[PDB]
Amino acid sequence: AADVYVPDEWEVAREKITMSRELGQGSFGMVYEGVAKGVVKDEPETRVAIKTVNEAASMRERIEFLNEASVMKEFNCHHVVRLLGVVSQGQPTLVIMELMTRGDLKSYLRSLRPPPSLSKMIQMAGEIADGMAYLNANKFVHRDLAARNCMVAEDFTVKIGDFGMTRDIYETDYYRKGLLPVRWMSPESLKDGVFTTYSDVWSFGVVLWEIATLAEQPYQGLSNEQVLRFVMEGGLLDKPDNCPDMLFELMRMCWQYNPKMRPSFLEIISSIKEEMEPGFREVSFYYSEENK
Ligand SMILES: N#Cc1ccc2[nH]cc(CCCCN3CCC(NC(=O)c4cccc5c(C#N)c[nH]c45)CC3)c2c1
Ligand SMILES: N#Cc1ccc2[nH]cc(CCCCN3CCC(NC(=O)c4cccc5c(C#N)c[nH]c45)CC3)c2c1
Repeated sequence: AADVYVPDEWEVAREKITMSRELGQGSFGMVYEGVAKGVVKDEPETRVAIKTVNEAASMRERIEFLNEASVMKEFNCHHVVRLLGVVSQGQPTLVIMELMTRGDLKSYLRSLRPPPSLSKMIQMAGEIADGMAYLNANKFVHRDLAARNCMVAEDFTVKIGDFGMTRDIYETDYYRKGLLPVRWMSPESLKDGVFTTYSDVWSFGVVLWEIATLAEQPYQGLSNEQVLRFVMEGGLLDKPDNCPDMLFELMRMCWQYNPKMRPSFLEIISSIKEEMEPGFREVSFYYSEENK
């Protein structure tokens, strides 16, 4: 399982993939926009994102890259970016993904700085929580939930997804005392380095705070070590200027010191479902037959 990737029904002929332009450096190599033939039912061609493994990468790194794709083969959720294919024969190694035309949510929020309505903010919150509920139900703990690791579609739908954020402009969101997203981590994760569904919920509260501040750096002014201490000693982020009270109260629930006191993602959605737009009932994990 380690050491080898076996090409399968996800393998795409490299001749069916064309790359048009760069999207940015991912954690294993450059990511491109392009077009893939035959990857979506009833579409002769589909616009896609294309992750690559850099030429200088090691044998082991190629496998890690491929195992990350392998884990997503199981998933099919409206609120999680979809795997579409793999090219593991010859070079370069490629992974083909659903294209999110408006990019990552951190960048998007920052672009709005010289404001999104409460209804808009709630829609984003529910979409993110729904994708996370789906993943957690399928025994997937994310470990790096953050606005930079959510993506925005042409119609503004937010989905869980990323190309690896440790090596580009948000590299300073990680601390290497392995790389740890310390400003997004629960007190218990900061202490013992274990991640759980409960710590994903902590991180979700930070994502709400990002939405409410147009992606300020959490704990701005504190160094990484000062953040570790602050959070482990029971400190919290301040209520953002002009923040709707209902959003801050949700943050506070996510930031219970005791992980067992926090809501689950399903409980979070239950608390805001009345404010979700028409359509959510039809596409969500929460309302689906799978949620049981
Ligand atoms: N290919 C592909 C592909 C296709 C469709 C997709 N839709 C959504 C995603 C991204 C899902 C999130 C995956 N990421 C979650 C954090 C993981 N982090 C680690 O695996 C990890 C590795 C080493 C040390 C630590 C650590 C510590 N200390 C905490 N996490 C890690 C990296 C992958 C996605 C990816
Ligand atoms: N920062 C920021 C920011 C900036 C601009 C934004 N505009 C909208 C949002 C909120 C995110 C929610 C996006 N939503 C837009 C309508 C979509 N709904 C539909 O697309 C739809 C809903 C119901 C039936 C059908 C249908 C049928 N049959 C075809 N489409 C639909 C669902 C996602 C938003 C957030």
